Amino acid sequence: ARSYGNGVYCNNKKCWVNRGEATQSIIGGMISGWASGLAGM
Repeated sequence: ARSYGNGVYCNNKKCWVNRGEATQSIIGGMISGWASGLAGM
């Protein structure tokens, strides 16, 4: 269990790694999800 920010100890069932890095990443992890959400019905 943690609470250093918005996650750290994963979301709940999933498990993300390096938010900022991934975010700032060209690939865009977070974004990919946003688009995945909208596109994902």
